Amino acid sequence: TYSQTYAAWKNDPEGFWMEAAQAIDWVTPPGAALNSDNAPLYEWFTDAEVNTCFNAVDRHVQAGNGDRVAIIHDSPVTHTKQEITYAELQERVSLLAGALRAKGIEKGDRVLIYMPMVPQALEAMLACARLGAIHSVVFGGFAANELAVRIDDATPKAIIAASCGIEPGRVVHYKPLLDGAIDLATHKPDFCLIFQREQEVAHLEPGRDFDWHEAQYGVDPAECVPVAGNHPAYILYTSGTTGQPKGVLRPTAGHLVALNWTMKNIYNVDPGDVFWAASDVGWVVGHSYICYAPLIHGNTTIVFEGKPVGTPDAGTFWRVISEHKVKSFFTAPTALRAVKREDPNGEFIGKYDLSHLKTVYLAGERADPDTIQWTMDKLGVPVIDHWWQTETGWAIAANPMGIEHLPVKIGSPSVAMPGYDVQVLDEGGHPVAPGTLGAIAVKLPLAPGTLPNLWQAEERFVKSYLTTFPGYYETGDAGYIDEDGYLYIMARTDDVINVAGHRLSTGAMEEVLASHPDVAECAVIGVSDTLKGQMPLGFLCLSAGVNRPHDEIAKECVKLVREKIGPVAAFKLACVVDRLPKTRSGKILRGTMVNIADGTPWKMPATIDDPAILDEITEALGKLGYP
Ligand SMILES: CC(C)(COP(=O)(O)OP(=O)(O)OC[C@H]1O[C@@H](n2cnc3c(N)ncnc32)[C@H](O)[C@@H]1OP(=O)(O)O)[C@@H](O)C(=O)NCCC(=O)NCCS
Ligand SMILES: Nc1ncnc2c1ncn2[C@@H]1O[C@H](COP(=O)(O)O)[C@@H](O)[C@H]1O
Repeated sequence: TYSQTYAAWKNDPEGFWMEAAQAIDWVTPPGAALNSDNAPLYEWFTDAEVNTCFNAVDRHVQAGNGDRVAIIHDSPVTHTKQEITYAELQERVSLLAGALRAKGIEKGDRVLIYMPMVPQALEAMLACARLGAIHSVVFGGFAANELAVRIDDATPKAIIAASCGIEPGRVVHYKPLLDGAIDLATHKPDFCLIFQREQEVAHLEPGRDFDWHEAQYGVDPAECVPVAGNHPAYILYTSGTTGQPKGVLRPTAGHLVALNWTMKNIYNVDPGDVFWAASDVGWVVGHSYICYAPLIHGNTTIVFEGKPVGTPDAGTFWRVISEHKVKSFFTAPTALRAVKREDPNGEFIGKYDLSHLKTVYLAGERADPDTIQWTMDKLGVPVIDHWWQTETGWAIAANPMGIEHLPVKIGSPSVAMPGYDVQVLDEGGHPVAPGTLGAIAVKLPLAPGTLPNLWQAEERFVKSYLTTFPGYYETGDAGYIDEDGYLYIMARTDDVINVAGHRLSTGAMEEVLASHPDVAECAVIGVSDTLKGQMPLGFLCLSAGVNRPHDEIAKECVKLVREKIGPVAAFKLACVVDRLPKTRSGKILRGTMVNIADGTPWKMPATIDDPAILDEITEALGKLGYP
């Protein structure tokens, strides 16, 4: 039972994690789990030696499963289906690693990856892991400036990219965006590796850019390089301002142990089953559950290049699941809301044999009751909300379907996973009564596989995560826990919003808006949206002496966010106001504007400069349709 599992962890955490560590093939096995020598900066399995690519690929070939399918590429936007076995994947990754080594990549070097959803993206991640290089994958929906920030922070020796990708009605110009990002960056890579795609080919800068295939001619395959248990597996940037980059570090050994454990115990698949997360390699869901966890565990994983609707229609999810015999499906609530908007009766579902589909999982944003119940009703399988974040790399709260299918409380991601002692704390740092809203914190040490630190930013790591609640990790989410231990995730406690499942910094957006020549100051809030959960909304205050029309400035701002942050920011609603409501210390009362926009309750702020400002704000919101 799950109570037995969780109590077994509480009563003997070392024994629990050392046993889970037995599933990993070590070069040097760890002698213990927790390393508390640098508390409160805890680390796990630091004395191990291991290689991630060996456990995700080679080992399965050596076990006789070389002909098992490792990766299925299903790209409706290029009408392409490709299957790659574990033996084929071993050949591709070891030769690609050899090419990276021949051009100077060494253990510890960073390699940025800027690619759409193609199997070559996983091969690049795994090749870096094979060399002990440290990859950093950047979502292809980010703009050249955002890619430049990353280049500067991570100082990669190389960047791997594809020529293009396909979005509905638009080709994404990866290589031109990379070119502009490299020009913007102060740090310059030694070389780039460019995977050409026929939909829009790329220009190579001579001496810098090399063709993916040609660079592999005549190279020897590289071996799996042994790295320390606490060697970084990758750097994954999450929501932030250009001044305060948050490069989440993933430690190699805890990552292997924890992700492997989740595949049966949470996602209820056995080795050889087919698993599909409809996410992107640019996100942690794509790191953990497109690339690493299924391959570590010996599953088939699906790399899907398309959309829940429009590539070609709302049946695509069911066609993919049916055709490839998916057993567990992992997606985001926004994607299913799009499907049921187009196909409310689930007519596409009856067209396909879904008899292999056993469980659906949701994460990345609030899983609303309508979406849960529709999906349960139309698929007749359990639908499992579960909560986690870039920092943890795997579930904090879940329904542990491979251990015990617990009763689902619709609206809740269920219960704390082993390794997470989850508590709701008040302003004063004290646990509150069940059902009381507060900040969700996790008692240190955070579970194996979670971040030990931020890339070259230890001070920012301590401040943002370990300081508000000493002895705890501050998740950044607020919510409550009921009397049975079921979690409910409410809002972020910081500037972050979740748009269509995507974690975005509103502060990043304000910094961009604040650089428009005519804007004196601004505020970006996240308003409620039925389809996408939240949407960003901007308020603009012009400088003195601005005559220009208001909507024309608003357009240049919408366009500046798209150019500086990227299309993924989904920033379409900007408006112009005389002034912003502030407290005595000058803080902008963003929380009050949100409640006004959402038509939710609020109390007039107690230290607001001029209350009449909120009437002006209310008029600006009504012009945009809110509420
Ligand atoms: C919202 C949804 C219906 C897609 O529709 P959408 O119009 O693309 O909505 P988004 O907010 O994602 O897209 C915003 C913009 O970024 C672009 N975008 C999305 N993904 C992109 C990508 N991989 N590369 C480049 N641009 C991308 C879109 O084209 C869009 O551009 P537009 O303004 O010119 O139309 C939904 O399927 C979705 O995005 N789910 C989450 C995706 C995911 O990977 N989630 C992981 C969480 S578990
Ligand atoms: N199951 C969930 N329910 C509600 N919010 C979630 C859930 N999963 C993830 N999130 C939100 O998304 C954040 C993680 O984003 P990311 O780091 O990009 O994966 C969390 O901190 C939450 O704010």
